[PDB]
Amino acid sequence: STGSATTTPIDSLDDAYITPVQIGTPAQTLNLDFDTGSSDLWVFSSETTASEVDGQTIYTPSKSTTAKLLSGATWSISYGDGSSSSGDVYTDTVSVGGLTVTGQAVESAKKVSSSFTEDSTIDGLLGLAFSTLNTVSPTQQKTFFDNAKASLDSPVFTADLGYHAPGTYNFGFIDTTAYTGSITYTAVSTKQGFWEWTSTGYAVGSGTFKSTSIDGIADTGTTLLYLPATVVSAYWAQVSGAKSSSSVGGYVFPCSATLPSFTFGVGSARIVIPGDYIDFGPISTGSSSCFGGIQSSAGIGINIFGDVALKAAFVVFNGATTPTLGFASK
Repeated sequence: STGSATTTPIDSLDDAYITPVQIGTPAQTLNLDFDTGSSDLWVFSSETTASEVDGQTIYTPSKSTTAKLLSGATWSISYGDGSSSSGDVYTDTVSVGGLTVTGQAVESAKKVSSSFTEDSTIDGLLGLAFSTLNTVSPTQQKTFFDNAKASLDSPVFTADLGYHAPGTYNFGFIDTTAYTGSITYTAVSTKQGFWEWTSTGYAVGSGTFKSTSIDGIADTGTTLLYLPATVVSAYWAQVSGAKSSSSVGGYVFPCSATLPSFTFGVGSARIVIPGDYIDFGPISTGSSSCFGGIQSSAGIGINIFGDVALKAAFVVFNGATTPTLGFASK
């Protein structure tokens, strides 16, 4: 089997991407944030505290003839940005782009943090990291990909995120028309539960490539590119007027700037992030100070190849017995 679904930016800045997912019988379609940095499929629901729902589409398990309460199971997750959610668990039929899993754990939110409430466009998350990170207790549950994998034509999914445009998540096949050149594969460590890999270095604009190992995670659920302070300082030094602002919470730059590109290494290959991808717009409405898309990972404890990096590539998440990651230009 295979599946193919379009993923759409939630706003004009590509702050996140949502992908329609069918849950239950008859189908209830929710727009979920596909997150290769986490491993829970959770949704706003009929059980979510009423005051914490503001415009989201909810899953109502009582209206699904295939929903079953997973007795005694609860979940609770806290993300790196400080957001959180928790609740109980159903199993139900879940389909993405024509690919169907029966008996998928659907984690129904009883509580969500304010940041989720305040964003009407995201109805929940669909985790695509390794199932070892799944928070369901007392019986850990598998991701949608983990459940689908044996049925897939090939044990892979691909992320093809658009810049200011829709893109695609495919399951079970590699669309050879969706990238240019060849796909370069690189080793993955699953020891922290992430798609963790080591970049071979970077360049800023037209500058020379610096060969240096940068361990980090391929994370579709993080908006920006978080890298070591040395690397980030080297990038922003090429932008007149750019500075790190403790009050704003990162590097900002004059909105009048034309940003340089940023290149990262994948083995001997190179992925170029155009300068425009690094502009996240005014820090507040009407401001001429703009927020940068490359930020320091110092204090996070891990480097994160988020959407800013991934959207510059066609990315293969290879879930073979020894997982790997592939990157191609596009």
